[PDB]
Amino acid sequence: SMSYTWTGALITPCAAEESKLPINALSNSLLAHHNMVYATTSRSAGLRQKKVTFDRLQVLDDHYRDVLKEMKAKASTVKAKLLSVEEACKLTPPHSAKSKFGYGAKDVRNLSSKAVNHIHSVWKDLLEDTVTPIDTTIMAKNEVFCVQPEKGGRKPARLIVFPDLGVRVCEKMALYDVVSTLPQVVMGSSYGFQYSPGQRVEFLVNTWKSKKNPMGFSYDTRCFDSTVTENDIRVEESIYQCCDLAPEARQAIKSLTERLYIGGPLTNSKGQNCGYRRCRASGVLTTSCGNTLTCYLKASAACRAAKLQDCTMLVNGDDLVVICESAGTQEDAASLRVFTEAMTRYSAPPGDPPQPEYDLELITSCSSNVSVAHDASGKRVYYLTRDPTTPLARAAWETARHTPVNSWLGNIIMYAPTLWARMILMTHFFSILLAQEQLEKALDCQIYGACYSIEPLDLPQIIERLHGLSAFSLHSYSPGEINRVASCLRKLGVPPLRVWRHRARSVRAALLSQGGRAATCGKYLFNWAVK
Amino acid sequence: SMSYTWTGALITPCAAEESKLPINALSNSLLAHHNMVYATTSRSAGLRQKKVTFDRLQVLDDHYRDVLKEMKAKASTVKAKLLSVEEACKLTPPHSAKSKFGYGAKDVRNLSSKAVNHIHSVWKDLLEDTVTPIDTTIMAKNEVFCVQPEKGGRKPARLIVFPDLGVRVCEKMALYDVVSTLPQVVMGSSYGFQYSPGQRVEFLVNTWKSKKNPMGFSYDTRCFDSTVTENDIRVEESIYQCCDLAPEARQAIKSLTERLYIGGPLTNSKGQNCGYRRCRASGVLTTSCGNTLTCYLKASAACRAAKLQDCTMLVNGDDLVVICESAGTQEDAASLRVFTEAMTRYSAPPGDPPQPEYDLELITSCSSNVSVAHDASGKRVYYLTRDPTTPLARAAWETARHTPVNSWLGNIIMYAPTLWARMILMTHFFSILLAQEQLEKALDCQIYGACYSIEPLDLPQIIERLHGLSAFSLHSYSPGEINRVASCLRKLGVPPLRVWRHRARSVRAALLSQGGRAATCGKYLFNWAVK
Repeated sequence: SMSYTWTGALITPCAAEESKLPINALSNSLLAHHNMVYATTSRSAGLRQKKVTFDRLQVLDDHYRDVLKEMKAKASTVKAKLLSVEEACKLTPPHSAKSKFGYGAKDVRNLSSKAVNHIHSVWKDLLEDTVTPIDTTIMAKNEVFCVQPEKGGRKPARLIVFPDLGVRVCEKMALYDVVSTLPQVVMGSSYGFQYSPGQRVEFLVNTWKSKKNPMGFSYDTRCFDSTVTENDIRVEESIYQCCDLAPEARQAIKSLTERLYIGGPLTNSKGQNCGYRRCRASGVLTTSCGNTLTCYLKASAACRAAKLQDCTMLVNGDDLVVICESAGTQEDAASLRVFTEAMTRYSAPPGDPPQPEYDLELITSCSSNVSVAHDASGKRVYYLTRDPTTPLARAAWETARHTPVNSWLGNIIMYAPTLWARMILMTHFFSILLAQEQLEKALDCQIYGACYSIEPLDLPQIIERLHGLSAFSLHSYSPGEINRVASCLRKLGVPPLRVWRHRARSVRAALLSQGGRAATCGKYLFNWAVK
Repeated sequence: SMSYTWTGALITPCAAEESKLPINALSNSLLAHHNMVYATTSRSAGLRQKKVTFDRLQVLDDHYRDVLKEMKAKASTVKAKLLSVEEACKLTPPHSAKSKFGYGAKDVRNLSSKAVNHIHSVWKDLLEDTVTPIDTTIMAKNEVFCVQPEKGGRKPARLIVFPDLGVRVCEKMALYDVVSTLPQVVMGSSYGFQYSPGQRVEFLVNTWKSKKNPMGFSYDTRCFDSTVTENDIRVEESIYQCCDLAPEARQAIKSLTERLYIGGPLTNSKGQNCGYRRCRASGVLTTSCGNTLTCYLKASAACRAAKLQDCTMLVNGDDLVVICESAGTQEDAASLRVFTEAMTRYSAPPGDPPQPEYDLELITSCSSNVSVAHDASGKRVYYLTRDPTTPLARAAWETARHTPVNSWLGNIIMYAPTLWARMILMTHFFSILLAQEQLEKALDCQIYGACYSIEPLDLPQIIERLHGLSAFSLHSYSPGEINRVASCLRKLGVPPLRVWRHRARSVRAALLSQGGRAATCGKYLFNWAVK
């Protein structure tokens, strides 16, 4: 079946779509090559549509079936409860899309009459009608990136398909408790979302050291969401069904998969029919869970097909990393291909061919990799890093706009231990916060799903609880890490690491002298700044 | 063991405390005998303290033990998950008490740095330290009532003991999922909170008709909270422990019961040691669950001790109603006494001696009773009512005050089918809403725990969903109900039912003419007003 079937209708935007990075004298202070940072818009839609639209031919085998039966077996040990309309409401995110029926997120979070009522009926309908395809709207996501000449350079806006607040809350009622527990029960340590940056590192590093001759590789599937077959979606349902669920939950889950998950009609921000979807929707409660489950199912069977030894997989979304015992370089190269052969057979073709890695640091999963540094006492400390291009590009942008989302603050927290987050992000922004008076002003920062209200003067406490303290005194970064960062900076036209060391020196001072709490930041976040 | 040991420290207030009822053109228009409506204050504290302070001598027997083992057996079929700090935060009520550590409810609901951090440590402490008695503050609740020389008029302010935001959220993390599921699994249909007003009526009426010669009685325990023994609290814990829980959950539950539930130090709003508690705290997540469980345990064993036939119990808090087969009037009178004899033996002495009832309407549980009326087609319709004194008194007060909760709106919704809620509350307030312009202005109304933001123009939809429609066309109220209401009004000095019929007539008109939505109210809420 075709992943999508479109219809002349254009995927229209809903507000002003920014294209170029705004020219700020302060942003220039961090990014001079602004003509390399761009945001995606509806205009790319067409390009995107051609990338995600194709026929899927899936063929399963015993490897697949055995893994699936094994999974169901474990799913059958799970018990999940229905959430009440109210609970499901208190769990809906603060800035979700308003509903086409007169109410928004605030309204939901407040248990307003309008919302609560609508939900209830939307719920009564799921239960009573289990066939009418549910409506979803398709949009072109606006995300900031940096040009990459080595290839197409500019990437076409991502496409997001979502069902509508009312329904979206009903999903929670029916699957919130499942989407949670179930993934981790089925794949144990393989379920990536259970780990924090450091626990991820700890799990990867321990697994790596557990092989006599470790070989690892990340596998990237081409437009994973579009590779998901109705078969896949139904298989997910069967697994969810193996759980001990309330009768009403079963009805909704079945109904939701037939009326939404399996696929459905796509419609404009203008209201016109845009086409039909026959693959995964990106905007449903079930997306991450289903993708993890499916990616894991396929990958497991593919591993068995390639006869990989001591496989250990880490799966997040469509994101997948495998680590095993090397059978020899030539032997691994063949394995990989058989792996990817079976993988595409399962309808999960690769984007760029997987390459075997023998150097843990060179393995990138979830856009990140493991690296080494040393702590004060001088011991080895493994932390998680990533190329800083995107975090920087976005840092820039969010410096030249109010942008209600502080991705920068997110990276400062998630990558606190890293060389770049410490010397640049922290410096650069604690700079602006000192300049202005907004040092006590909380900021909305999104991370691990949730949206937090973070007070800058709390970073020390957060970072400590997240990474340990080592994070305030790490040094001697791997030559490769240091090299990549420095490189990245030239490309983006940002001040060199030595300049930041300076800007930090003052920051540490202006802060240390400005009080106690702020001093505490100066002491910890910038302890490295001076000796 | 003494329920409390005080220490000459006064239970101090926290703000201003209104005692007398405020008047105005509007309030007198609904209540003329204002000198009968009063609010409780810290001043009654002393009286209250003497009422709740006494020694408890509990003695158990096989009846108790058999029911307890039966309960555990069912509890052992329950699986409960830990909530994450974030989830527990999104579940904390909007206007809870601020924390003595720099953050409030809004802060918690927003996942602010300050709160999230504190919680985490509060949680790490519960796990690590399982003995230090946790601190709780004691207050004097301010509630509105109507005088009644029926007994020693004027009731002393209720006392509330609570642990503090941080801890309070940790309770949710550990027991939210338990406190939910567990109660209903153990006592099936006996668990009262599972029923809506109508389902309660349906459950009572069905049970009543199921006996050849029904006999029913509500049992009121004297200051139930103070009758709970450490034994009782530990027994609760053992039951919670029978569940399939995460290791961390067990640690916290055990810790919380030893450091909080079991008992602890009480302290002023000023900060001074007020005394020590050795019984149930009124302000913990565990109160309602524990009370239901314990009340049910004792009651069941007491029922067996009294050899009651076909017992069926409905338990809410400390609230208890039993319905059984009558063994004869004289035979039942004896049974009751043996029941209450065994009940006090279990440390649950009666306030006012229980009296056997043979007329379902005369049985009041949860401050309510079942009553009959007829719908449009003329069929019999059973609904739930209660004496309107308190709802009226409070309706008055809240008319001459802003008040964060529209108790009145709560009663209008919970008792929509009742004669009084319909002819007075609805009329009186839709009146004020028409007078002023606040007809579309949502209002904060508390019900079934939650705090909703209700838009007045939505009552029809809510009432319908809650009661059925019959609620808009019921008539021919039992003579006793009509009698009680009318009586109640004279006492409170409120306009007679005929006057309200008039005030309603206009309201129905002013509304019907003012549009569509508002018209819809006029059509439904006031359809009775004119023929």
